[PDB]
Amino acid sequence: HGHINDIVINGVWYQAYDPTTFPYESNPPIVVGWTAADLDNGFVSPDAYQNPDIICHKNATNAKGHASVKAGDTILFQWVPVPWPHPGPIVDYLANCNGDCETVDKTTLEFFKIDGVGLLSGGDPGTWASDVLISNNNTWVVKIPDNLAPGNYVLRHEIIALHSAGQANGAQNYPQCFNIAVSGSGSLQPSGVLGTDLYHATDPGVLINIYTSPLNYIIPGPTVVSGLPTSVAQGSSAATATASATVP
Ligand SMILES: *[C@@H]1O[C@H](CO)[C@@H](O)[C@H](O)[C@H]1NC(C)=O
Ligand SMILES: *[C@@H]1O[C@H](CO)[C@@H](O)[C@H](O)[C@H]1NC(C)=O
Ligand SMILES: *[C@H]1O[C@H](CO)[C@@H](O)[C@H](O)[C@@H]1O
Ligand SMILES: *[C@H]1O[C@H](CO)[C@@H](O)[C@H](O)[C@@H]1O
Ligand SMILES: *[C@H]1O[C@H](CO)[C@@H](O)[C@H](O)[C@@H]1O
Ligand SMILES: *[C@H]1O[C@H](CO)[C@@H](O)[C@H](O)[C@@H]1O
Ligand SMILES: *[C@H]1O[C@H](CO)[C@@H](O)[C@H](O)[C@@H]1O
Ligand SMILES: *[C@H]1O[C@H](CO)[C@@H](O)[C@H](O)[C@@H]1O
Ligand SMILES: *[C@H]1O[C@H](CO)[C@@H](O)[C@H](O)[C@@H]1O
Ligand SMILES: *[C@H]1O[C@H](CO)[C@@H](O)[C@H](O)[C@@H]1O
Ligand SMILES: *[C@H]1O[C@H](CO)[C@@H](O)[C@H](O)[C@@H]1O
Ligand SMILES: *[C@H]1O[C@H](CO)[C@@H](O)[C@H](O)[C@@H]1O
Ligand SMILES: *[C@H]1O[C@H](CO)[C@@H](O)[C@H](O)[C@@H]1O
Ligand SMILES: *[C@H]1O[C@H](CO)[C@@H](O)[C@H](O)[C@@H]1O
Ligand SMILES: *[C@H]1O[C@H](CO)[C@@H](O)[C@H](O)[C@@H]1O
Ligand SMILES: *[C@H]1O[C@H](CO)[C@@H](O)[C@H](O)[C@@H]1O
Ligand SMILES: *[C@H]1O[C@H](CO)[C@@H](O)[C@H](O)[C@@H]1O
Ligand SMILES: [Cu+2]
Repeated sequence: HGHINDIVINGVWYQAYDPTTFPYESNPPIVVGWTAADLDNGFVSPDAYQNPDIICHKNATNAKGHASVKAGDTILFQWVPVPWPHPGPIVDYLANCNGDCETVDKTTLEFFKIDGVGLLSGGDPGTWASDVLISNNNTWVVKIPDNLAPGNYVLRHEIIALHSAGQANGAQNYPQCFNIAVSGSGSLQPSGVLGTDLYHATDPGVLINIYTSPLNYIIPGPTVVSGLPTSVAQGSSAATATASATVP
């Protein structure tokens, strides 16, 4: 259980959507994170993998502004509370909004995977991407590909928790969506997968007992786009300035 508090893009801090705070406010701010109904810091289960909730979390509605970034920039995700409690993989996707992300229909977004880390070593439980996130003060770093075509994209970051995944419907997915506007020199525009086609309840990395050794792990979802590292070097860094979500 947790949620993202902020993202830091080359040192520039943005307030994320806070489902533990904003729903209680009269007039919550416009932010780069989508509005969602994870007030309990909870998850989407496999029985909702074919439901709109898996796209950007429960009942999600579009963030009403965006963060402008350059292709090649790195984005740090800050999860709270510290520490994240569960073992599992971490993945990141982009989907072109084909227009403003503030008004895109989320059910049309076709996600391509830009990073994904699973089981790093061992078993029962082993060391996972989540352990790296915990070590780095509850952060994960993704790089927007240097050659990504200019456009507006939803960035879908997700931790999957596997401590209860040995049973049907036991995996727990924690997607978090953000609006970005990307500038750059490249033309990369990878083939994506609809959110409700990403995962199935019987996938080998979804229905899995991690309390066994030796252990292997197939990260769910499509391949990381060719030519991208499956992760860039992890490590937390501080923000040096703050910005607000830019409205169209
Ligand atoms: C999501 O929306 C549905 C439809 O209105 C509602 O019944 C449900 O309570 C909402 N979920 C949460 C967690 O608020
Ligand atoms: C670790 O991250 C949490 C959540 O953002 C923050 O409250 C805390 O100050 C961070 N630790 C340091 C040393 O910055
Ligand atoms: C510090 O470094 C991290 C890792 O590159 C960035 O994500 C962050 O925005 C800041 O520049
Ligand atoms: C490009 O590749 C993706 C899978 O990675 C497909 O979902 C898409 O239809 C296209 O063939
Ligand atoms: C996944 O499921 C959704 C319905 O929840 C469809 O809109 C989508 O095309 C895909 O089949
Ligand atoms: C797990 O197995 C089911 C069939 O039992 C498939 O539909 C699913 O795509 C996954 O391969
Ligand atoms: C638990 O399951 C793993 C397979 O993931 C085996 O390698 C191990 O021997 C035990 O049966
Ligand atoms: C889990 O434990 C098994 C015991 O055989 C090891 O082989 C494996 O490398 C992992 O540590
Ligand atoms: C991941 O990589 C495979 C092979 O390059 C593609 O077919 C897929 O569409 C995704 O980019
Ligand atoms: C995947 O495909 C790309 C594009 O051809 C290569 O750059 C990469 O080395 C891998 O074969
Ligand atoms: C992403 O995945 C690849 C292939 O499993 C690793 O080699 C890389 O270090 C990262 O974990
Ligand atoms: C991306 O990050 C993962 C987790 O630290 C590493 O295992 C990988 O080699 C790459 O640096
Ligand atoms: C990651 O951790 C560092 C401290 O090591 C913080 O400065 C940063 O804000 C993030 O929480
Ligand atoms: C604060 O300073 C850092 C390091 O100079 C920058 O990365 C950031 O964009 C802001 O200017
Ligand atoms: C801008 O303000 C944010 C919070 O609004 C900080 O976290 C950041 O360090 C900078 O002072
Ligand atoms: C940019 O705009 C947002 C929304 O009004 C503020 O939360 C932020 O402090 C800055 O003024
Ligand atoms: C939204 O986009 C504007 C540029 O159009 C930036 O100035 C702002 O910091 C935010 O990223
Ligand atoms: Cu939890």
